[PDB]
Amino acid sequence: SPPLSIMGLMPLTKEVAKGSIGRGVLPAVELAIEQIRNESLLRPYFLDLRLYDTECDNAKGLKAFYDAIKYGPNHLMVFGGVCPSVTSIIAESLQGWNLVQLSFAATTPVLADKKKYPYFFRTVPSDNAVNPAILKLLKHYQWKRVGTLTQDVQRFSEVRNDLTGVLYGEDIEISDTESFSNDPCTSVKKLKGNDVRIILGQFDQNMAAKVFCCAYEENMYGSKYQWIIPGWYEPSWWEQSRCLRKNLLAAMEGYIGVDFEPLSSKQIKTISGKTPQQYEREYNNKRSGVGPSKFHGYAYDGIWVIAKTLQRAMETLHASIQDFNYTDHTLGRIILNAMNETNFFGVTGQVVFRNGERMGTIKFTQFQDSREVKVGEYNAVADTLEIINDTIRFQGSEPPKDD
Amino acid sequence: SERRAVYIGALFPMSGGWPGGQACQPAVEMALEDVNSRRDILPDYELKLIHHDSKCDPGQATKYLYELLYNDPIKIILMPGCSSVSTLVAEAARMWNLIVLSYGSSSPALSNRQRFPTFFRTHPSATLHNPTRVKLFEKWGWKKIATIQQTTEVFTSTLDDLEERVKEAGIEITFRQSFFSDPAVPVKNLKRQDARIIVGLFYETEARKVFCEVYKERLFGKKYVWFLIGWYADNWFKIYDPSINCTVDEMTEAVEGHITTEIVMLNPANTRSISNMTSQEFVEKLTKRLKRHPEETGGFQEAPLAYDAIWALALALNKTSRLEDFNYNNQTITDQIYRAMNSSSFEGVSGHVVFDASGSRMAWTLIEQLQGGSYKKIGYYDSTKDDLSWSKTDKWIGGSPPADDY
Ligand SMILES: *[C@@H]1O[C@H](CO[C@@H]2O[C@@H](C)[C@@H](O)[C@@H](O)[C@@H]2O)[C@@H](O[C@@H]2O[C@H](CO)[C@@H](O[C@H]3O[C@H](CO[C@H]4O[C@H](CO)[C@@H](O)[C@H](O)[C@@H]4O)[C@@H](O)[C@H](O[C@H]4O[C@H](CO)[C@@H](O)[C@H](O)[C@@H]4O)[C@@H]3O)[C@H](O)[C@H]2NC(C)=O)[C@H](O)[C@H]1NC(C)=O
Ligand SMILES: *[C@@H]1O[C@H](CO[C@@H]2O[C@@H](C)[C@@H](O)[C@@H](O)[C@@H]2O)[C@@H](O[C@@H]2O[C@H](CO)[C@@H](O[C@H]3O[C@H](CO)[C@@H](O)[C@H](O)[C@@H]3O)[C@H](O)[C@H]2NC(C)=O)[C@H](O)[C@H]1NC(C)=O
Ligand SMILES: NC[C@](O)(CS(=O)(=O)O)c1ccc(Cl)cc1
Ligand SMILES: *[C@@H]1O[C@H](CO)[C@@H](O)[C@H](O)[C@H]1NC(C)=O
Repeated sequence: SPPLSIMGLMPLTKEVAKGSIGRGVLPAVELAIEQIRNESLLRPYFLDLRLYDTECDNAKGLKAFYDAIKYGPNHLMVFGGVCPSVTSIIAESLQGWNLVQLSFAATTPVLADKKKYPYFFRTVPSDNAVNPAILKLLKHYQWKRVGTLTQDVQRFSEVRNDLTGVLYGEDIEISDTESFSNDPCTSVKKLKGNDVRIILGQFDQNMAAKVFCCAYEENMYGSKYQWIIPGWYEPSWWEQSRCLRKNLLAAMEGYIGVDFEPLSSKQIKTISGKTPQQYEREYNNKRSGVGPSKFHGYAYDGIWVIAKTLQRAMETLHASIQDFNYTDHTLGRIILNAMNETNFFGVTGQVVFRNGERMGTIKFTQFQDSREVKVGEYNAVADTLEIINDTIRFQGSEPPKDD
Repeated sequence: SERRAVYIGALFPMSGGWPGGQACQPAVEMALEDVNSRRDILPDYELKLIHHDSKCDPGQATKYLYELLYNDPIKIILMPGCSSVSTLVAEAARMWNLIVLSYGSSSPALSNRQRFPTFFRTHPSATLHNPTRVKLFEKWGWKKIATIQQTTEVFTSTLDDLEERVKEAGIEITFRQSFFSDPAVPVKNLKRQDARIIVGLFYETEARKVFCEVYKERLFGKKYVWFLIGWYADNWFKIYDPSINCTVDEMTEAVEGHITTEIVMLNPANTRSISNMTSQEFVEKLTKRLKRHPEETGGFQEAPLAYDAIWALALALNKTSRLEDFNYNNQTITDQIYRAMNSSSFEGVSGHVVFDASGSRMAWTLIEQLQGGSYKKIGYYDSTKDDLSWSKTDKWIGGSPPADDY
């Protein structure tokens, strides 16, 4: 059984906060690697994943990668890259070692630039993937006029910037564009004054509590308002200066949250022969005491993407692998072409790439009394929206009007 | 006995946004010949070069940084040129206990000791324009300044530094406007709040667009003073641009009287520096090693900084001297080179070479004014010694510089 070596790069240490993503996904990764070996899917070969700790640090991450090339076996591709700055450094240099990379957790939109990152792919939708989903939601509820509220931090300004192009050539007006650094109250006042009704928010969890406090004070809530904000905040995030908790909850009531879908809701057998539900149970048993990570399905599907890529690259070679050194441009091109062909049903839904970018599922939630509740999903492949009947609600007799 | 070989790992951008390696590599080669032929600098050591073409590309540079660090011989220093290449190697460097010395990086972000702890540059930061600006504001008695910038990290960082420097001088920034590509709405706003003293930061293509827009709104004349960067091409305002409606005459008119600041890279004096060469001799000697004319060669104006970087290192290595014992897992020799580099003080072909606490080069600035469609040297400023050389060449319509007020 000759090994097919893969360079696993991620924060694994307890000393690093993002080390929880790396460790949270390892039980999912072990389950996929186990089945592939047990069933000898890549016979004569076995999938050999080597792990190297990036520590979520630019310098430690680059050294981890250099040390893997120097002292490690001959890796055919890179699996991982979690923290955005570390991933960007590694992803930019890939062609130097003819290494195709597949990430399961780096969501920075920057990585979609195929001039700068040609050898980079990811199973996870990027931060910008919420924008075609929001367009569908606005079209669904006949919202043709929107206002935007964005935190002046790169993570959010990148999303707002992308929204411009998504809403261009569509019948949707961005009547008011407001930005803030520390306090959103001035910006919330301007939106109220410009009579904005549908607000597209892009800001962090800490700023979100401030936003909704300003919303209560400016009466920018209730039957006439719809807030569409990030769906990735910690649960009970609002509990964690002037507004009361009851007044924050009053202004928050009915907000739409948007984020990627961790796992498919479809009770259909995936590439591994398990449904997403059966996989989720297997992962929860396997993880034991390690805290679960919302990227576990993306890591799982990520291993299946690698196995399928290697199978196809092996077929291509057979038509005309041990010899691969980081020198073989041609083998790297074969791996790259085989990865672009990826098309299977995974635990996170259908696994397809459009220019290295995942075409996946976006989850819509609604804050209802005490918690965020699922109200819909957007399928990026079909560009369709499915709204869950008898879940989504509005304070008035009709959903709010945009003016 | 035998001189021990001591190695520099350098990266030279032969192509890319700043193809500075074209003239900086030969200038580095010349400086090594000059330092090695000197029996008084490193008698027991021979300084050698191992280099790669970065192409002014961080991705490309990642491959060569690996090549330098993971192949014998061990290198004692790393010398990148481009700001993007320096941002990557200077951050990575602490993992191999390596001093990083740049000959071409101007990015203000590189003057952060937390991210770049072993970093030095003979090329100054773009922030070196700010002490000259505050001094000119002081000389002409202005305390109300408007700022207009193109949306780039370097321009945002430069203006962030200008904010803290004006506060110290009892001067304030009235208005701050930005633009990605189109400056029509920011310039229209400057007119509306009646800004008088304007610091404008943008690239050349964007300067042409700014100054066409300035003609239209009459944001030029006796009332206004524009402070721009002095590194634009000669007659930049006359250059044909199909995306600009204004004529050569209109824009020669709009730019009239504006002030520029430019970092001095070659000593205008005819003095002899540490190498015993004059500025004129360095230029003539460098022109001889080049395949093409200076006009064709990338990094010709920065070439003296590259020459001086080798001398800064040679003189620092000279102050310390057990160099062969250097290993990537030990801080000992690094911290000693760091201390010696920090205490640099010598005369180079670029002028007096000294570094600030951030490792950034301290240098003179050339101050010019556009008079009758042509730039005229109105003086020089030395930020470290608060030394202003006034030419008495500057001209104003009133017969005197105006004011910030209505
Ligand atoms: C730093 O820079 C200059 C560089 O000199 C010139 O520039 C370079 C770029 C090249 O083009 C060089 O070929 C060129 O020299 C150095 O200055 C020169 O260095 C020497 C140092 O003494 C001087 O050479 C002779 O000096 C005296 C007398 O020279 C007389 O002639 C000139 C005109 O030709 C007059 O203007 C002078 O005032 C003076 O009257 C002479 O006695 C020496 O000759 C020899 O005498 C012995 C006789 O028995 C011999 O055994 C020895 O060979 C001894 O050398 C020198 O030939 C030279 O004139 C100056 N030139 C200038 C421009 O000042 C400077 O030394 C150098 N510093 C260093 C290396 O640290
Ligand atoms: C990278 O992948 C692209 C997408 O490939 C498609 O989707 C994958 C998930 C997988 O299912 C794969 O088998 C699919 O082909 C490639 O672009 C597509 O490639 C086709 C060209 O060979 C093109 O198709 C044409 O087919 C006929 C031709 O007359 C028509 O019915 C049709 O209109 C198309 O023109 C297809 O349009 C194009 N896909 C998209 C979305 O643009 C890409 O070439 C590939 N590159 C590689 C492998 O190097
Ligand atoms: N003087 C060289 C360099 O500092 C190089 S770089 O910092 O931009 O990589 C430079 C500075 C400004 C410009 Cl416009 C071009 C190049
Ligand atoms: C180099 O160091 C020695 C050691 O003391 C000193 O004598 C010499 O002058 C130095 N060289 C220069 C050019 O400073």
